[PDB]
Amino acid sequence: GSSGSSGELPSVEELTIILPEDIELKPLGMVSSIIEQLVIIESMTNLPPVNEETVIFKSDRQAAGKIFEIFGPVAHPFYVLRFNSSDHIESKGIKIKETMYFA
Repeated sequence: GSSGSSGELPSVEELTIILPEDIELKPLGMVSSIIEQLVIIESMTNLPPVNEETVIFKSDRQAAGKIFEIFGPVAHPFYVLRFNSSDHIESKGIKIKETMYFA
């Protein structure tokens, strides 16, 4: 395939990536809160040095989205998820008390 266009969009690009059974999904944390549009995910521990560009995969091995923003301490920080709106989340199945993972 290929891609080459000159025109960005306001809404985030539905990040849909399925992870195979060869990757090890580690528990990044769990949805602690939700932003008007974005989602807040609280970490736990033993979290690797991942940057925003880092994509967060769901429990069903589905790229929920890339880190929209990170805040908090260095041991118990919180990662945010980008989403067009509340709905965008409901669909993904993300919600409070939901443990996420990364690749």
